[PDB]
Amino acid sequence: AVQQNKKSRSARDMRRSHDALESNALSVEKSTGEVHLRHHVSPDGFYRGRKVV
Amino acid sequence: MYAVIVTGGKQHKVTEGEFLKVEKLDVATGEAIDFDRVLLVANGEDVKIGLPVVEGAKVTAEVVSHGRHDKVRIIKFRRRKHHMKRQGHRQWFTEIKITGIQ
Amino acid sequence: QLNDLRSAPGARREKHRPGRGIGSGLGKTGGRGHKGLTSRSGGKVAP
Amino acid sequence: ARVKRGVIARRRHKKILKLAKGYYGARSRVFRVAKQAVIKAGQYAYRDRRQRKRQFRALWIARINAGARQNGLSYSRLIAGLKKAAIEIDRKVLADLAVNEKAAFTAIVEKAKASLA
Amino acid sequence: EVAAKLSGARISAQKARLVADQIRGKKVGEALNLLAFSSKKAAEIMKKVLESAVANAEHNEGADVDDLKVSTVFVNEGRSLKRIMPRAKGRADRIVKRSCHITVKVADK
Amino acid sequence: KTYTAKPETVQRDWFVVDAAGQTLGRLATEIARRLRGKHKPEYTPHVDTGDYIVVINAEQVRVTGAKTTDKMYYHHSGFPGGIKSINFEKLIAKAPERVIETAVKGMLPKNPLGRDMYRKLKVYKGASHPHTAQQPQELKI
RNA sequence: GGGGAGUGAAAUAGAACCUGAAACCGUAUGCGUACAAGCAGUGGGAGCCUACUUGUUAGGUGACUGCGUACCUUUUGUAU
RNA sequence: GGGGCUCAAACCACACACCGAAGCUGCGGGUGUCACGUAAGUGACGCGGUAGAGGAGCGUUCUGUAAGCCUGUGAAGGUG
Repeated sequence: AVQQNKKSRSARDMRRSHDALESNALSVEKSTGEVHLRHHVSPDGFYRGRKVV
Repeated sequence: MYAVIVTGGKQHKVTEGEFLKVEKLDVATGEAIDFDRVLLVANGEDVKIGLPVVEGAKVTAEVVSHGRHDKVRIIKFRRRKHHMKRQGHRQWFTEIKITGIQ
Repeated sequence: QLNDLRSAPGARREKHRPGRGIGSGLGKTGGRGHKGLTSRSGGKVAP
Repeated sequence: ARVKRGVIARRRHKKILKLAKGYYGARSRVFRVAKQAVIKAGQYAYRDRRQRKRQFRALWIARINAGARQNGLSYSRLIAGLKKAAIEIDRKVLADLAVNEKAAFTAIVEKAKASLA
Repeated sequence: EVAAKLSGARISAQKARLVADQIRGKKVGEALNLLAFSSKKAAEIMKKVLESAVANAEHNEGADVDDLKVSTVFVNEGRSLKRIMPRAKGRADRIVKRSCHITVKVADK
Repeated sequence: KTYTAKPETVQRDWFVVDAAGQTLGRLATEIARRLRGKHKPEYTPHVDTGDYIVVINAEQVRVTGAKTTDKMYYHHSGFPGGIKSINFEKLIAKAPERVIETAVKGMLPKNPLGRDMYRKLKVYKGASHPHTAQQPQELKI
């Protein structure tokens, strides 16, 4: 089951009009002052004003 | 103030200061031409139209240039019959400036 | 001059070539027609 | 005398691709599709130097029809009355006077009604 | 306006323009936060390229990092690598291992 | 060059047609003529130089002969078997303005211009219309 | 792998190195595109945007609209 | 063909007007043939086309012209 015509630029790009990205769930610790994911331990091991690791 | 004059086998709505491209009439650059073939002359609410032709009205013009306008291409093609043919054309004009309406 | 001399009008001819384009008069067949013997290579009828 | 044909093939393809620019997709950028689109544009342009003279005439006739019916006359009665008279005035400048110079067009339709056709 | 370029990144261009579309026009610290927490490979690569562009602006000019804005990101295509995958019934198919060129262009406008 | 009407400086008027015993298609042809703008010397075929037409008594419109019990109106719903019909009089009982709209719609072009001209036709049901602010004047009295 | 600095007449001659086309893939700017049905053009044509210097111009888009079923080859005949 | 049409927008007559083609005419060009013309020079009839015949050209590379001419104050190529 193949195409009978190659697809154009336009329809190729309209297909991929949906596959753009997001990850905006960042936040800053009040204690240390660094960015980390929401609800996640910091890359320097802090979580809600406390070192955990 | 306007007039309808027959120049090149076709007529032109023509006012008292206009530039106008016309089929190539045979008179050199800068000279004067008259059009004693007016079809109407109107001035405000005083419009007089041609009996066939408004008698006693002439339009004076000055020949500005003899150019050729803007090549058109002619393509003649028969599908699947080994026939293809091309031609260029540039039609001659004469630009005239209308100098007087009477 | 070698720069100046040519032959008589009508003494040489252009040697028109078959098979060079469809606006030349001899495109796509070269004067041979269509299918059959005398359009093939070696398409000769014996004397 | 071997002659390498890649420098003339390029200029002939540039000429065809320049004539094809503004077209959709491969119609403007690959040669075997641009060539057909240029030939087709040429056929349509030949045909439409004729249909231009057909289409403008119908628009003039429709505007003269609309202007004459405002003065109580048809197109066809107007064209008949302008030849019981002698006007030699065409559909182009009558449509121009229909839009722009409406009193002059009213004078023309009254001289057609004056010839009672 | 200062560039940094990676000529030949072992990700393909279509995969890298996804992350390239995601930092364009942003502030540099915002962009570094986005790239440092993204789930992808192109963000590791493009974060290293953005670090290089910023440090080029710091060392070859006098711009502060706070002033900088990532102004032009574009991913071109690099040279592919042409390899064989053996398939069934004797048939061989060509793998292209695509590469790409990442340019980050930081500026203070 | 000839005049072209241009959609910024087109003049439009509002008109009330009283369909109180008019033949359907002989009413519709003057309505469609005025929606395209054929009655104006500024007729240009690619711009709508028409007028807004209000039609008020659109259940007093009248078909001649036996077209009242006859004259089916069809529409296919898209599903198999889904052809659907209604005659003149049950449509003039159900939705009376739909008669004088599908008559005028079929006589307009099948264009986005024909849609734009159809948007200027405002047919209604009773003897009144909600358009006293646009001040329409009566035609074909 | 780059950003500089140096060499060089030239490094967008930096070693995959003279020139560096087309296919193909991008980024930027302008304009048009989310009520509209088909060989994607062509005739008409508003609007907008740039250069000019202004106008009865030049370039770019082209809303809307009339007409419009590619090319080849084979055939009595192909949008087929 | 659709909308729709019923003292018709159908039918049978008759009348007058109009639209309608690349048909004709007007206006401006180009070309073939023929006849005229101290060769300017006009006229007249033409000018859809497949296979095919005939006529006249463009461009590419090489050689002569050329130990010439052009060209680093910039060749060929490439792109406007």
